[PDB]
Amino acid sequence: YSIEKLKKEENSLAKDYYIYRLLEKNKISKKDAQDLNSHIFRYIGKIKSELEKIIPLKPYINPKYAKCYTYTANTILDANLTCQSVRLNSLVFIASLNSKDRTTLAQTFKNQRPDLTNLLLAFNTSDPMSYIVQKEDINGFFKLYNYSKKYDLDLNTSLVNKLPNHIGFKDFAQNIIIKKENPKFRHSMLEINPENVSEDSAFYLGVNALTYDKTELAYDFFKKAAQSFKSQSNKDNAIFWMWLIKNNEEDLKTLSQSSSLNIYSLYAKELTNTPFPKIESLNPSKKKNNFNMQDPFAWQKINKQIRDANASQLDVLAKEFDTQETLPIYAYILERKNNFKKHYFIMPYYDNIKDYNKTRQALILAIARQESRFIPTAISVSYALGMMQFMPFLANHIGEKELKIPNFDQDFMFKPEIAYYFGNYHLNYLESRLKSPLFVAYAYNGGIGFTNRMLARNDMFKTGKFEPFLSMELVPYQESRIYGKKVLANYIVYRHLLNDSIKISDIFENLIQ
Ligand SMILES: CC(=O)N[C@H]1[C@H](Oc2ccc([N+](=O)[O-])cc2)O[C@H](CO)[C@@H](O[C@@H]2O[C@H](CO)[C@@H](O)[C@H](O)[C@H]2NC(C)=O)[C@@H]1O
Repeated sequence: YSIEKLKKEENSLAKDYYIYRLLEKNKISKKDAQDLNSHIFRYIGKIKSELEKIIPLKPYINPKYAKCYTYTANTILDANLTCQSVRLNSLVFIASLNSKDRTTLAQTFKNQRPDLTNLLLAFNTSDPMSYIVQKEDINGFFKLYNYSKKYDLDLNTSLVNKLPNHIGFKDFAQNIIIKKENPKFRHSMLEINPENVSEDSAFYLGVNALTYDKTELAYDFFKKAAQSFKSQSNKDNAIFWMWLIKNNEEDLKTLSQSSSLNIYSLYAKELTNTPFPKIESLNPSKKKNNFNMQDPFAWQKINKQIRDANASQLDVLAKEFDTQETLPIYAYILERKNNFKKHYFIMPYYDNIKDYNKTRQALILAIARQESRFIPTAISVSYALGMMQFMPFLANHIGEKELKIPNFDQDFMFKPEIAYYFGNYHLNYLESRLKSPLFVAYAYNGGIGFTNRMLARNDMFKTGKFEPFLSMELVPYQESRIYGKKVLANYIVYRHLLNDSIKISDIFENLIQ
């Protein structure tokens, strides 16, 4: 498709993908590129940097403050007061000033903007963080953290219990706990009252407490997380930790009876001799409809409809897509419809995998459910493609260099036979080196380099009181941490559906090296 034809489609990730393909092949002229940011659904990452090699963006500085941006650190004392305060939003600008001018400006702003006064006078010391911490200036603290992660200091009980009220807190807590940085910040966050935190923050503070073997504080944080989490899946994760720490059998019972299917509820069910959860059986009698499952633009449009449909319209759409050809769309609608409460684990295009052994079938299906929900023309915000969500680079390496498919194009990843074939091929490479389906999942999503580096550490997936569960909470990329948990559940389930059951307890035993 030419640019003129793309311009006629609605804005979507598929349209972006195809504009991106033109850009990377140098087929977009400077003239085509004029009206073009208005044609881009999500102007972020590679499509933006590529478009900006043809047409840089001047923007942006707001017309009201333009004069403020004609001053430098050497002339900021000649700027009016508004201009001074605007430029002092930047800590780099503050760091750049000389100390005499930080004193002058600190006094200028003492009454009206003591937040600026504190940062100015902080930067006249050899440790701005320590100055800010002594004032208990909370906004100042997060501005400094964002300017530099390298500041690290012990924080008293009063100060740390103020940090959770700021929007920055959640990312701050997660970042330092998962990356094992800022040891003094980390230790200090043991004294946060569980009453002052909730949800993810409370959960991460529970993980923090375990790293210091404060099992009682950890319980209290996880319990607060369990009570406040919005998602049943996250709640189950929190209850699991409550159980593992204190072993109250009401916690395990509550976890075993969860309506969310996840590794924690699965494991609880196995520990209590509770039956495997019920899996819906979708078998439409109708064989096809009008819909093109190979048209990525048609998927973008129907997906927008489904995500915007009221309860009543989802019923109309469920009926229309209740065919064998559109089974992945049927199941997507039903999963959307029933409030994430019935369990849908379909096996589409099964002919292409029925010859692999059943364990391999289940790993493939497990990956595809998380990657795409089996939508053949699925496209990610990073333009990973098809049911198995291959990055174009790897798709081209396998397709052209390794398998020498004649006239290979990366869009072949939109074909189920290709998606499953390449997925099998890549999963053999990963599994040969990693063994565990959990490790394979991490490597599939985040790369084998990152996975090998995690497994080479002394403190990850080794022996320990709370292993391997603790390690699974400390996987350094969030996306991959979540992905692995999800794919592993899927794997258990599909192994069960294929009459190739395994106990999730055996999977967990094999994670400890
Ligand atoms: C919270 C959660 O798990 N969300 C997932 C979502 O889950 C549901 C979807 C619909 C319904 N529904 O209809 O109710 C219910 C749940 O499915 C997406 C696939 O469609 C997953 O996207 C994929 O994420 C991968 C990393 O995990 C990434 O490698 C893939 O490139 C990416 N694929 C796409 C097309 O961008 C989401 O993460």
